[PDB]
Amino acid sequence: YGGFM
Repeated sequence: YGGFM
């Protein structure tokens, strides 16, 4: 997902 990237 793009929450930690």
